[PDB]
Amino acid sequence: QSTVAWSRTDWRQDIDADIGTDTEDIASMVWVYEHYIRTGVL
Amino acid sequence: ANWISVLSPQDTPFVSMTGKESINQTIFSWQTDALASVDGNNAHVEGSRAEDGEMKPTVIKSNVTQILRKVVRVSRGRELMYQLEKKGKEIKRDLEKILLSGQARTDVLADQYLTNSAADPAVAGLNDTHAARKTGAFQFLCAHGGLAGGVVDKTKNGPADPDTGAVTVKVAQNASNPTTNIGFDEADIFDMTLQLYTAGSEADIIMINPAHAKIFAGLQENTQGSRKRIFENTKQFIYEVNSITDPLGQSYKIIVNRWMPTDAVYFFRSADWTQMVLRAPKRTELAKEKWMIEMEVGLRHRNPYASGVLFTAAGK
Amino acid sequence: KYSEEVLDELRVDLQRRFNYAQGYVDMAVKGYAREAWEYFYGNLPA
Repeated sequence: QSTVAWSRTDWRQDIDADIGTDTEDIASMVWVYEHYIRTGVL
Repeated sequence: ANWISVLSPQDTPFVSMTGKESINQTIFSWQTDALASVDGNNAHVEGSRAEDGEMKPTVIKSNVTQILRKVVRVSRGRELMYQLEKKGKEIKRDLEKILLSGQARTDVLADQYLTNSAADPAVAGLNDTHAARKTGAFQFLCAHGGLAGGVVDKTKNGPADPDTGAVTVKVAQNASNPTTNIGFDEADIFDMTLQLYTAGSEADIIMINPAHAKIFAGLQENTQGSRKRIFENTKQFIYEVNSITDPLGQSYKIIVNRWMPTDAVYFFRSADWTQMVLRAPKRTELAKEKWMIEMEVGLRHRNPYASGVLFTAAGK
Repeated sequence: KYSEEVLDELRVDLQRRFNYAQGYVDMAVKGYAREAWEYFYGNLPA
């Protein structure tokens, strides 16, 4: 859905494709999850 | 709902573990056979009187590259890009399945690849003499000992290298069962490690079909009572093995790949294998509304007696 | 001290990247730009 809505904002881009970056290359972009949470984990 | 579900099994460890290297010809070649033997005694009586040396120079090995089409035919919204990516994944899976098969390169040329004089003289003017380029597979380059026409024979061990006696391709012999169960012996991979150490491969990776991991899993246990797990108030039941060390001190990391033939196991190594490519995947169309892909690729192997293969069956 | 193997790997990576970039950019931009230029002079409607 996060990719569908984006690739449908236009009809040119496809975020889930390979622009040419090698997977082992350190600069290879990867999806990370950032979160802000109010909770007593303690 | 505005999405689709796709399993997309895309392990592909081998392709990322072997890298790649571009070439400038549909047929590449390297040359490496071995070092000279030991000959044992080399005493002398103060005189050479040689015979022009016993160099016996290296042998020249080559391989061929094949073609993959995976045509696209249009007669989800824009289904074009979807089917294109799907076919791309499918061709990648097909490559991973082929490069690990037992194919053997077959073409009109066997050892005189050049034949610049002839080179199929009856080709121009009619252009319909098209033969089928078939590349060399994994089991073919790993010091094989035969081939059933176009496939490597899975019941014949390989020859020995003159440098040091080593048989890097052997027919497994599970001496534990009376030839009923199709599984690795407890000491059949260690024999491969011994042979590789004698030949000096330095491999440290082993690909395996999930239809055989149960063997290594149970290997950590036994019935005689000399090997058993323990759990000291532990809320875990780890049942897995991902590392082996033969008595020779050679480590070996295990990895699983579903695209291998069930009746075989492979001993890979990063640098010893390289993926040669000539034509990159291009989205295009034929001559003067379809789409298509065309990927020219070939397989290269540094030295046959480096990597190892082992067939699983019962002798008969 | 640049190795030739490094340069070959770089050539391969760059070739595949250019292939992907072309395969994308073509249908992303040029397929529309050609017909837009044709409409510029009114040559597309036959």
